[PDB]
Amino acid sequence: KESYSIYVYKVLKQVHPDTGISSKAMGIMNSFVNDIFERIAGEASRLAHYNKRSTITSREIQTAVRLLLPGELAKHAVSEGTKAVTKYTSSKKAKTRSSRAGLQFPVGRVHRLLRKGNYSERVGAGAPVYLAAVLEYLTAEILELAGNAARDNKKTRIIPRHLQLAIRNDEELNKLLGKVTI
Amino acid sequence: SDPSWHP
Repeated sequence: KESYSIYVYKVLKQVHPDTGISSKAMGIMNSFVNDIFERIAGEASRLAHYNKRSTITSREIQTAVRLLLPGELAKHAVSEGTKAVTKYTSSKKAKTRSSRAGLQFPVGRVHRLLRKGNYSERVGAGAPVYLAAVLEYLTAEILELAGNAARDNKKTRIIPRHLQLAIRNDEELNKLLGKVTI
Repeated sequence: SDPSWHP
């Protein structure tokens, strides 16, 4: 149960500059980023152990993303994963690893949460960049649709009803919530 | 009774 609120708010300003979000909405969003992080992290670890690797790389994040996410989300996630990893690899450094990856979401904390409790695998540098990029992309997608629902309701901020309606009304988000809340 | 999140 990491708080991603500040990073969610930054992504919300990127995609709906003039839209707010309610504290109950922000809680659901954090719950959602946690569930997604765990499901992808869990699957990547299993993939490495099954194929008896001693490390989680962006390859195992990539496979996990392709297994868990519906098709269009998976394609955009893979695109955003590879772009963030590539930016970071040729980055100018002298900045947060997130700033090198061109992301708002925190690479360090994703690194920390990929290692904690493992004891059977090391975490590559690309793996947490790829996964932060994917968390950022799926946040942007949810907030885009949630903010569109707030506008239809003539509201200036996102409330829980907007997240519910954006998820039920979008084929891929509705399908994804099957694997993620379990 | 659900106030806006601000940073």
